[PDB]
Amino acid sequence: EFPEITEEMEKEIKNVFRNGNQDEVLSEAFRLTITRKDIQTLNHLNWLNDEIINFYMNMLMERSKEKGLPSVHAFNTFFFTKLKTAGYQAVKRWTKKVDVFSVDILLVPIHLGVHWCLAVVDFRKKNITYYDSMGGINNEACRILLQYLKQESIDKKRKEFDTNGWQLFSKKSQIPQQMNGSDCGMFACKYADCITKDRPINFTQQHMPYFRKRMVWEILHRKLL
Amino acid sequence: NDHINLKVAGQDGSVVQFKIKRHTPLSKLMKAYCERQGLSMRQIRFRFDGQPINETDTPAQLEMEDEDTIDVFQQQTGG
Repeated sequence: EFPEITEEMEKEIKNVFRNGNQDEVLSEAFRLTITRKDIQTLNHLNWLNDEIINFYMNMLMERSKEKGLPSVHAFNTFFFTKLKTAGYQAVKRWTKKVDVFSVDILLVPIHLGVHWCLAVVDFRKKNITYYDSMGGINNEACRILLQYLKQESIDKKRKEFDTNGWQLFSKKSQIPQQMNGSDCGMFACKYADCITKDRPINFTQQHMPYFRKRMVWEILHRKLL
Repeated sequence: NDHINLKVAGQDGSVVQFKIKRHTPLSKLMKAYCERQGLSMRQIRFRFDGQPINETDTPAQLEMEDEDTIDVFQQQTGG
């Protein structure tokens, strides 16, 4: 199923990775700003900074708007933990001007101390389901998001959420595992990629260095092959 | 137009109040929030109700109002 890594690309990539002006502006839209510094986080085995993920979670979402594909709203990264730490009142609010329910999937990117992970609200599958590459379980996260839903429902559509029939859980040795030290934020993104395309998951490790380079062009040009 | 007040809340639970005229770029404030209350700038990110605030941006341009709050977070990295 693989898009090729054409010469035209490799040359623009290797260029933006070379030690240059770290604050160079590079790419806009999404009210996000992507610099050579931000880009640098996709090189070798670097830890992916928030800015990249948010950007990817916008394209993941922007794509989920085209026909034959589950519509998606994605929250920024800081959402989850600002909820976990501060509670609901704090993020009321971030969803003024979105009916969270009028969508098929919710994308929740999570930052756990020194670690990336993903949680997915599938309104149509009726199960909040959490994804860690290193295989660590976070049932709490699910229980929290569910609370969000309950609360949000009261605050937006002035009625209690129908909790009936919903599943909450976390994935284990059933999917692809981390297999190194830094490809978490990577897994997280490409995890979501298959989810958003209703496609199964399929990739494992070696697909990562490829996905890494591939992501860069995907980012600069906004476009996800 | 007339000036308005803006709360900037750190994830350490620290609100820092500010007065500004509503048509002014937020650069004035952002850098003042770092200078005063010592902090980086190329290590943090500002958001008004999740909307990413850019330096270019101005209160009126973000539909901000009196006593509205801006969240600011540490940049966050993960493996």
